[PDB]
Amino acid sequence: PRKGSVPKRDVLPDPIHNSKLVTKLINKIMLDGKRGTAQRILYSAFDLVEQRSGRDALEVFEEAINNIMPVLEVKARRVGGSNYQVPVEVRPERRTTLGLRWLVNYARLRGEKTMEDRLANEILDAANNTGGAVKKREDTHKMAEANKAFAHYR
Amino acid sequence: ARIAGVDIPREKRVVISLTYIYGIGTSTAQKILEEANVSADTRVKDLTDDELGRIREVVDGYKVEGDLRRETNLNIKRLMEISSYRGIRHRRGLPVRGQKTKNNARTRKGPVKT
Amino acid sequence: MKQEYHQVIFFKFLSGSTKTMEWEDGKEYPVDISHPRQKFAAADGRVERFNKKFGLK
Amino acid sequence: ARSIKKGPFVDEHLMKKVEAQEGSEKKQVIKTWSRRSTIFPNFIGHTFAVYDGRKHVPVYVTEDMVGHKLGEFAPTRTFKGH
RNA sequence: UUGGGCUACACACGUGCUACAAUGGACAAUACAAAGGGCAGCCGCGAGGUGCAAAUCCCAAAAGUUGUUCUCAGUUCGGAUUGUAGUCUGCAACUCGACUACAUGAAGCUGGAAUCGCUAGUAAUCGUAGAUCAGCAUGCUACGGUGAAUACGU
Ligand SMILES: [Mg+2]
Ligand SMILES: [Mg+2]
Repeated sequence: PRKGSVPKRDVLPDPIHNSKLVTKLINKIMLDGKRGTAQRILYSAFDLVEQRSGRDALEVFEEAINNIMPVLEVKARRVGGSNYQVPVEVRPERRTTLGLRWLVNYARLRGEKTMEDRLANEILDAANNTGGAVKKREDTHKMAEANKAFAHYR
Repeated sequence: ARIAGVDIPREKRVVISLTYIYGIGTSTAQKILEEANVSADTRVKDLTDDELGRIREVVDGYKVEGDLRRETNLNIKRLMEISSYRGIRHRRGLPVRGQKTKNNARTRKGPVKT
Repeated sequence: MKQEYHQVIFFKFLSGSTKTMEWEDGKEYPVDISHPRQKFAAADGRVERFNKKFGLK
Repeated sequence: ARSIKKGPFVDEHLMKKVEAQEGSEKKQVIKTWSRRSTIFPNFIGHTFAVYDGRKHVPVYVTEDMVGHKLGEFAPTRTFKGH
């Protein structure tokens, strides 16, 4: 807003993995306020991850998120008759937002029948540096380094 | 397999597969499988010959398929022949149950003709 | 004829076909619709339907 | 539909017109405004000039019309176009 | 005053409701609200039929949770349309009411250009009540349940 920045809301750590990042993930999964469904999907997906990989689900999930979170983004700008996509650095809080948003958005587009299956495979894929959410991050860096000459705009 | 002259789907449970017969819905299929003592969860490819015979005998007591199509067509023909209000709507291709035709009569009328 | 199709048994009666049970002949062969009774009574008619519905004799 | 316990509705004035001709052969047209009267079995063979809002249109009753309203055979709207 | 029309129907536009399904459908069991209204007013598969003038009695939660089943199919999604048989109100449901049961089972598999709302108990979603009112609410007004994401900056 014009006045200035607004304080953000904290969340509680999840009861199983004691993780605030996991709680924020459940909120991204959740539709129409149906939290129980979102929690059920997330915890079922983490069981699938833990046994399809052999590791802790949370440990795989932090690896997967680190491969989705971008370091540079592009911002639209109007510069006297030529729109310029200025590359900027993503702030740490926005990195987590995009990591969780891209993970859920590209898990929703997959072909597995259930969302717990889709989310678990996205996490396993992103932890191997593949999948739709990792590609979306790659295309964001590919759009940014193609404009790193325009870093002098603001 | 073939029950009332129709080859109902082989891979589904009987309650569902029976609904592929013209004249049998969900509730009729349930009562047919209660009358003829066949479990609803049986796949029709797993129906025994005796179980299939009992189904065909109960189904024989219902008006289905071409007998039901003839009866329905005779009813519409009677309405048109006596030139009732409904019979006129049937011939004109318009809704017959008092629905408004200024908008939203596409099912009876078809695609829009701009 | 040039050089399958056997005598299958389809009530029961002998027949020839390719879509392949002891008989009085003593041999065995590969073995719904009996086609319609009155099945269903015909339409009552509007007068009779009216009288029966309202009990008007 | 009308409740069966209430029977089939017919206006009393129209029914007396039908019964007044009962036991005759030279039936005469019955002019009526009662579009809401059920056609009874004793209406068969009779003609009813039924008001459609501006004129009485003839409705000759056959057996297949029994149980319908008289108004169902006197259309009230005119449409032949767009 | 009786009857008809305001409900027409090749189309065009606005506002909504229901869907296109697996974060779902069907079946079974089991929890948790708020705000209001009320005098001749608050056996049948079914719609329905035969104590209280109010913190007292009635109208009267769903989403949710736990299980079973369906297995990606225009289908066990969808319930438009139509046939038949009924219930109730009303003198009277043809034009032209609401609801129920059986059958039928349309378009529709996330929507071009473009365009709308919303900054927190909000949006989204789920039910509830009232006025009008014999009968008729996907509209209006009101009530709670679950309940987000984001705001770097001009
Ligand atoms: Mg109007
Ligand atoms: Mg359904």
